[PDB]
Amino acid sequence: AGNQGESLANESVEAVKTIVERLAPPPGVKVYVTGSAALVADQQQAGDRSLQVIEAVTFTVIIVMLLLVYRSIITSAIMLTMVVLGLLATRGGVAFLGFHRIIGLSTFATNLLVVLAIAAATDYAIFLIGRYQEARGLGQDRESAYYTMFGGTAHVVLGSGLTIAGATFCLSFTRLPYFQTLGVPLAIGMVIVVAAALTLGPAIIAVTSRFGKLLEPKRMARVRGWRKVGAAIVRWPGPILVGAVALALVGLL
Amino acid sequence: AARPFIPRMIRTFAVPIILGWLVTIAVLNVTVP
Amino acid sequence: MAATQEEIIAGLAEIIEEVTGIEPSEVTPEKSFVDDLDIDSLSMVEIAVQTEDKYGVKIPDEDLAGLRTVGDVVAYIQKLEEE
Amino acid sequence: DGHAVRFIISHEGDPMSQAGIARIAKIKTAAKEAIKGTPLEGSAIYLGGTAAMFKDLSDGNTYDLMIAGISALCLIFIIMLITTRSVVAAAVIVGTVVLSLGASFGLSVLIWQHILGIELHWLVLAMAVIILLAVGADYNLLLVARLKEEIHAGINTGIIRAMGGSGSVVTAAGLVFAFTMMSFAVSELTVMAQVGTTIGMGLLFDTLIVRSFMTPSIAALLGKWFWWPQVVRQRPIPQPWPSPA
Amino acid sequence: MIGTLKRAWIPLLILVVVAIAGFTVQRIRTFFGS
Ligand SMILES: CCCCCCCCCCCCCCCCCC(=O)OC[C@H](COP(=O)([O-])OCC(O)COP(=O)([O-])OC[C@@H](COC(=O)CCCCCCCCCCCCCCCCC)OC(=O)CCCCCCCCCCCCCCCCC)OC(=O)CCCCCCCCCCCCCCCCC
Ligand SMILES: CCCCCCCCCCCCCCCCCC(=O)OC[C@H](COP(=O)([O-])OCC(O)COP(=O)([O-])OC[C@@H](COC(=O)CCCCCCCCCCCCCCCCC)OC(=O)CCCCCCCCCCCCCCCCC)OC(=O)CCCCCCCCCCCCCCCCC
Ligand SMILES: CCCCCCCCCCCCCCCCCC(=O)O[C@@H](COC(=O)CCCCCCCCCCCCCCC)COP(=O)(O)OCCN
Ligand SMILES: CCCCCCCCCCCCCCCCCC(=O)O[C@@H](COC(=O)CCCCCCCCCCCCCCC)COP(=O)(O)OCCN
Ligand SMILES: *P(=O)(O)OCC(C)(C)[C@H](O)C(=O)NCCC(=O)NCCS
Repeated sequence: AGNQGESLANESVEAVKTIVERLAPPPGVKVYVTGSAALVADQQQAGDRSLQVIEAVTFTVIIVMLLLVYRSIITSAIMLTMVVLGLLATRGGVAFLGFHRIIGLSTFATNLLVVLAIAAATDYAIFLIGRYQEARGLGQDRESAYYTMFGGTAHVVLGSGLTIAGATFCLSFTRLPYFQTLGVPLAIGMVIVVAAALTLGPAIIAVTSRFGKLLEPKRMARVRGWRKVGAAIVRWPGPILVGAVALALVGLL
Repeated sequence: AARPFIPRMIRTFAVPIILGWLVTIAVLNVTVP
Repeated sequence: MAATQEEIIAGLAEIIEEVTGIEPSEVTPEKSFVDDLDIDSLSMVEIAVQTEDKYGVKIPDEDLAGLRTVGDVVAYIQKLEEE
Repeated sequence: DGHAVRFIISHEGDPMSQAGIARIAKIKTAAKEAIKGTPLEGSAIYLGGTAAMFKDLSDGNTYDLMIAGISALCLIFIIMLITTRSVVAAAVIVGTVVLSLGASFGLSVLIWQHILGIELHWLVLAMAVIILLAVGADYNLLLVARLKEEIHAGINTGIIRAMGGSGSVVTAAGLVFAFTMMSFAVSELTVMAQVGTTIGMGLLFDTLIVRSFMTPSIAALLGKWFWWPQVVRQRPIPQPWPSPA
Repeated sequence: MIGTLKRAWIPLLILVVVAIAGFTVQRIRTFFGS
């Protein structure tokens, strides 16, 4: 009764499995329910069983990467709160506009929206905290470092987020329903991620910075290595560009 | 006041912003599936 | 055309500070970039880049390797200024 | 009512391969040529099934990819033009985005198809280009905004300062997200593992090669022409050596 | 007149790019199905 892709199809497939395997077959025979509609149902019901393991592995990796970037537990915790709150607000808003039939959702737009929201939230939190800590390592006090962080990064965050929200709204003009259904929810989720990153992020930084040494930097010698990389780039840009293009040709071929 | 208006306001009202985002997330996550 | 040795060291030490972090109190005309100041060959490249950007003093790569002490850099800059 | 007759057709190998999808047009042509010159000529021919659906999806996927790519690249060019008031910077960023996307997908094709033997699922390309375009927009905007705000002290010194300041941050962000995407390799579903590892390899190559060396190298080659419509100096007017202390 | 057109060259270029991209997109939106 369904239509491959919809939920009525899985309704029907599981109902047929019930009807079939409800009564025992004669001895020496086995009965199966195949087809490219039971495969789709089993795939969509095992995908969300593997994604519950992925949801734990990705966070176990996020925490390690955060501890490696900031050699500190409190900074990693603060950034993780930023990211988790952005992701929660995004999921809540999109699920609200989909539950009240305001926008048209899908069980593919959701799995892509989680990824895009985590990416954008982590990026913006790293940008904000890194600019703040760089201004802090140059000597500026907490207030001056906060204002330097904002004036340097906020417009970048806004422009990049609005560009992503426009690019993943122009998917609404595609013809395949896979991509077509990504347009509105991904754009709305990007808008929510940007609003969160541009108001809640700076607010969390402005609150936590005025206690002890919470967001104070530790890895400032990495700036020196990256300055040496920039020196090598500005001194011998031609050879470095040749090497980079040669490396890119490996993949492009 | 020699500071821009947007970050100055985000810094003055830092805790109401945090709490407002908190109740927004709470409502949006408990009143719908 | 006679920027004094003190003036050149003063302008060079505030680039060495930004590149490395060594205070200008340590940048004296007899210190070795490798031994005393511990400035590798890739930090000297950006010292030279920023010197050229700020004061117009161009130091090529083949001549940058033969400047072992701060006094050597000051002497190079003065001899380049003399023309 | 006898007005329609149907035939049930089976394939020899894999129906959902490239050959089983190319067979759909051949089946339709054979059916159309069998009724040519008969009293059934001019009848309507309908072909349904799984390989026909996937032939339609195959045709539509490339046009949807072209639409999304055109739209995203134009949006990226527009935001780079608005941020840096420069045609050359925007065009260079769009070109490096395209080149990085191509190189990343080629590396993923290598790893999966040629080394591991498993082909890439047909949705991996789209799901990868979306995420890669988004994160590349993020990181390129953050780098070139710092470049523009610091080239006032000289293009070379500006690039050095912008590297030391924002290259650290974009590298940290790219590495974090790349290693959280490459964690999908633990899934039983090979399509999820392929999407995750494609995005992860793409971000690794992007942040460690393209954005780390190729974009600032192009900014260093084209000294003042990187900002062409704006007239910038390669370096400021030389200052006199300062008074001691 | 050039003095005022080279002041709004960014919005003009953005408009040209948007027009070209939109026409090409609405053209490609007709290839499927047919
Ligand atoms: C369940 C399984 C799931 C799997 C995933 C789970 C795994 C989880 C764990 C993952 C483990 C990874 C952990 C990452 C650590 C995070 C580090 C971080 O936060 O970033 C900041 C990090 C800070 O480092 P730090 O430890 O805090 O200390 C700072 C320094 O010590 C400061 O000390 P210093 O001042 O004395 O000098 C050292 C200075 C550096 O000083 C210098 O030496 C200057 C050098 C100037 C260069 C001059 C020549 C330039 C040549 C141009 C040619 C172009 C191409 C060149 C390529 C690079 C050549 C060097 O270092 C720096 O600070 C800047 C380094 C610049 C890095 C640029 C090099 C890019 C590498 C590109 C090659 C990689 C290929 C990518 C393709 C991938 C394909 C998939 O910045 C870095 O230093 C970079 C280190 C790590 C970056 C990535 C390198 C590998 C990491 C993984 C990539 C894996 C790819 C392997 C592919 C294999 C190939 C076949
Ligand atoms: C799927 C497609 C989707 C769309 C694709 C993406 C769409 C966007 C495309 C991206 C566009 C790239 C933007 C480039 C604009 C830069 C030009 C500019 O306005 O700056 C002025 C700049 C003038 O600076 P200057 O000459 O140094 O001024 C003299 C100084 O004042 C004082 O002189 P000096 O004393 O300092 O002497 C030293 C000086 C030399 O001074 C000179 O006098 C040299 C003058 C002679 C050079 C001009 C001859 C050009 C004749 C051929 C023109 C080719 C144009 C191709 C069409 C446009 C590019 C698409 O050294 C240099 O600076 C020359 C090095 C600069 C070029 C290095 C590479 C930077 C270009 C960026 C591309 C990176 C290459 C990656 C490789 C990719 C591999 C796949 O123009 C140039 O002369 C540089 C030439 C740039 C070469 C462009 C090659 C691009 C290769 C990619 C093409 C792919 C297209 C394929 C399309 C699809 C086909 C299937
Ligand atoms: C689907 C809906 C979305 C569709 C959108 C389509 C595409 C729209 C493209 C969006 C372009 C937005 C451009 C804004 C950033 C452009 C960068 C720029 O213009 O550069 C200047 C940026 O100038 C600006 O400041 C522009 C104003 C941005 C301020 C950011 C304030 C953020 C507001 C916080 C609340 C966020 C809530 C927004 C919710 C979406 C340079 O300024 P500066 O370096 O001297 O330093 C700036 C700070 N002192
Ligand atoms: C993937 C999508 C990409 C699509 C994008 C296509 C890219 C096409 C690029 C077309 C370049 C046209 C740029 C127009 C030139 C603007 C320069 C100008 O008119 O004014 C400048 C004045 O400088 C000049 O005098 C130069 C005048 C010569 C301009 C001649 C136009 C050259 C056209 C280049 C052709 C390249 C076309 C490539 C097509 C693929 C600066 O004025 P301003 O400082 O007051 O404004 C800046 C503050 N916002
Ligand atoms: P230092 O003794 O470690 O020397 C470092 C430098 C990088 C100065 C090097 O030996 C050198 O002098 N020339 C090599 C040029 C070069 O590095 N080009 C870019 C790499 S492709």
